[PDB]
This record gives sequence, structure tokens and C-alpha cells, in this order.
Amino acid sequence: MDLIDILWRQDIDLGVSREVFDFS
Amino acid sequence: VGRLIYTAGGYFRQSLSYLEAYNPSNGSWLRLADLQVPRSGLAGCVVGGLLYAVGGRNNSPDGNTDSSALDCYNPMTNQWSPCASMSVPRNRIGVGVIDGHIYAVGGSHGCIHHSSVERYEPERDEWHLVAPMLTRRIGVGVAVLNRLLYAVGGFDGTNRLNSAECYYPERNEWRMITPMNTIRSGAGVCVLHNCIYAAGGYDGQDQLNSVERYDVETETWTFVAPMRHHRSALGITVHQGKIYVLGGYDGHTFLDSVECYDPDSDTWSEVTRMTSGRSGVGVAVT
Repeated sequence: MDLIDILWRQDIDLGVSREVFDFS
Repeated sequence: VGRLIYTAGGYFRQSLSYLEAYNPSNGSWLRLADLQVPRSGLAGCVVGGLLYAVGGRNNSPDGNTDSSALDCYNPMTNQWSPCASMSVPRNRIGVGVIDGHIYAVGGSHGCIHHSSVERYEPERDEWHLVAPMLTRRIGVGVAVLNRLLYAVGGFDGTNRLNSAECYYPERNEWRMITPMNTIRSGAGVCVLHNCIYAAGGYDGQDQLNSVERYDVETETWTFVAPMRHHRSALGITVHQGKIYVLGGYDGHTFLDSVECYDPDSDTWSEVTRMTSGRSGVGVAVT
């Protein structure tokens, strides 16, 4: 349970990839 | 000359800026002025013949920036104008119109999943908060019928929801209604012939093709015919007595599919596709 997971789950059903939420 | 379906924004590879108008009498598409800032997960509505685009997030190679913006598009001049921003950004917002005012419902800002709701008065260019929902909801679908606003489904940050609630503007009060048959986040919600429809969405595991409708007199949700394609984050609108669904993600693909539901026959027709597949669009008609 980290912040990347929380942001991505707000767009997961648009089909956005988790990788889009992770900047190093 | 007739009313057009407008689609604004959306997601394919990054958040999009497209505004395109669809004429369902012939299946043609007209590309219009781009939004000034890309956004997916926004909502559209129309007030006084003007299109508004509300909330969303710009998912881009640089960041995932949630939007508090309200922008107004005039189809007679093909121009976008900024309006007053909301009190807070709202990605995966739901929007409905009551008596010429735009209500912004739920959505997210960073890790915060809102229950709060605000309303815009076009004649004053102001937003003010009203009473919050009983539930935090993002990815909520909204429809208005006889001056009651329904917030259906969504995601509270931990659970996908089947529940739904109704706002009574003369009491500034929200009350739970009967829950849907199915859990749906990112469904398309609209009103047709005194029923609130919830089409598609995502239950936490699967994108759905099922469709159900809430009859306000009986207080019951009943399944109708399922769409031809499973989809979440679809746009939805009603045009000349039929529901149109546009685009979405189906668990594999970004759909360009548009389908049209005829409530008399209870059937879905595959009509002319979007110019490119995408999900998380805002839609409205005028």
C-alpha cells in the first residue's frame, strides 16, 4: 500500500498503466 | 442542423485534448478546438447551449496533475474560455445540472477521495460547496431527474461500490437509495424515460457489459440488455430518446466503439466508431 498504488487505482479502469505513476 | 454529441478529453497513451462533435443522423465527426490543457477522467455538461468541461487529471510524460478547472466551449464561435476553478481538483468527477447550475460531485485530489460536492452558478461565475455525499466516491456516475441528483457507484478509495444516493437541493440533503445489483466504478450513468441507467463499469476485477436501470417509482434496479462491448470509463449521453455509449477500456483495448440503445426494442446497435479509441472522456449534447 504506497502512494503510487493509490494514484494508479484512481485511473486503473481507464486502462492507465501503473508505470505512468512512477517517476524514479 | 440537429443536436450533436460532444466528446472532450480522455486517455490513450496520455491524457488527451480532443474535442470532437458527432452527428448521429449520419455518423460524421467534426474536430473542434482542442482543450487548452489535456485531461482524462473529466465530465462534460451543457448549460444554455454552452459546453463545459470539468475536473479530470493530466496524465502526461511529466506528472499526474489533478484538475480543478472549469472551461466553457461555445459551439457558435469554436472557442474555449476559462471559468472559475473549483474549490479543489477532482479527477474521476461526476457532474449533473439542476436549474442551470452545474454540480461537481466527488472525485479525487492526490490521495484524497472526496465526498464533497460544489455547485457553479454561470451568471456569477462562482462555485460554492453544498452538503457532502454520505460516501466518498470517485469514478461516480451522475444523472438528474425531476430536480433530484443521483450519485451512482464509484470507488471510496478502498471499496468499489454498488451503492447510490440522491441529493435533494431544496433540503441540501443526501439520502441513500436502493443499491445496484452490481458493483460499478467508472460506469456510464444517464436518465431516460424516468429511469436512471448505469451501463458498464468495473467491479474491481472485470470490465462489465451489463446495464441496469433504477425506476424511481418502484425503487428497484432491473437489468436491461447488455452492451455489445464490456467497457469502463465510457462516455454516455442521451440523444433523440436513445442512449449512446462512447469508447472506454475493456480490460485489453481502448475502444473506439460507439453503441446506441433503443429502449423500445431493448437492443444495442453498433453505430459509427470514434476517430480513435480512448477512455475517460467527458460527453454532452446540444
